[PDB]
Amino acid sequence: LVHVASVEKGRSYEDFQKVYNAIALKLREDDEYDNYIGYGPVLVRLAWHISGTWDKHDNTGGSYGGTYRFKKEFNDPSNAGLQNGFKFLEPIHKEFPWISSGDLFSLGGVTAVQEMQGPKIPWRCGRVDTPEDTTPDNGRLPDADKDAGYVRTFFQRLNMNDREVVALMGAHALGKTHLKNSGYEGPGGAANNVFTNEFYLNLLNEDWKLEKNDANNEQWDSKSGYMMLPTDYSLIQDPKYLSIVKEYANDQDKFFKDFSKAFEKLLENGITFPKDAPSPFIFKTLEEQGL
Ligand code: HEM
Ligand SMILES: CN1C=C(N)C=CC1
Repeated sequence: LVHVASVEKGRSYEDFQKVYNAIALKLREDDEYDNYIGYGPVLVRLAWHISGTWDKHDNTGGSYGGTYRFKKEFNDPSNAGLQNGFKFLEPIHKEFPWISSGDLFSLGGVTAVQEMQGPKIPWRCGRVDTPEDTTPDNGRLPDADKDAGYVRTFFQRLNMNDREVVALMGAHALGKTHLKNSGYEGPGGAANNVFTNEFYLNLLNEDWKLEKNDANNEQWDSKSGYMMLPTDYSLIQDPKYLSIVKEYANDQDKFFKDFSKAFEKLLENGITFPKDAPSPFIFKTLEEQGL
């Protein structure tokens, strides 16, 4: 199965910058969502979950086909709460009907990271909607109750190595867990709608206590009112992961650079870009455009 990127007919960088700008203006407007967090975090999670169904062994899933629009994937228990991000993007798709679903969902995540003062994430267009029968079955996204070995095995299905895993997990500074979505509750830190290396700092510097939550699941809780999933905490239990967590806690710039590469890789897994496709786009923030 090969998925060749095909540029939306006649569209260039400026067209996609307009879609980025619409997303970013709506992010700015809808600032009350989820007790004033805004939609940035859920859009990052959306872009990851539409990408994270990929299987390197047969090229099923991944961001290319935009299959999250189909009920089987939209209703995956692993995706509970992402309907909020889908609803946010609907008026954007209405304004730009020519964009593919996979391009829109992935661009949502890129826009969110940059508008939250994160690193620039290069982004490529050309994902093409595929039919309902190409929707991956549920069960391809990761469980949170597991250990470092599980995390490493899981991410190898996505061709991600240790550094890429640790860098991607830093997105868990953003937003929060919600008991009714996932059976976990709480934020990972204080700055949860600005992109920083706080996840790593908190892992290393907080006084964590293993507790059961109100859904009877184990999570690690700090006196500051932060939480970590067992899979997050595993990054300081595994010696290889711990070394990288320390690196990113010490150097936010290095974290930014590694996250940008890993996040682009995640969103492009499964896609063959023809050698004459456009170079990756780097979108200007609203601030950079005076908008
Ligand atoms: C071992 C891998 C991972 C596991 C087990 C995991 C698990 C979870 C869980 C259980 C939630 C809470 C969902 C809810 O209650 O609303 C969550 C939220 C989140 N996840 Fe992850 N995650 C993983 C990796 C990632 C990656 C790779 C990214 C993106 C780079 C990411 C980005 C986020 C974001 C931004 C949120 C907050 C969403 C919001 O505030 O609505 N996660 N994750
Ligand atoms: C520590 N974590 C924080 C989030 N916001 C989501 C998942 C885990």
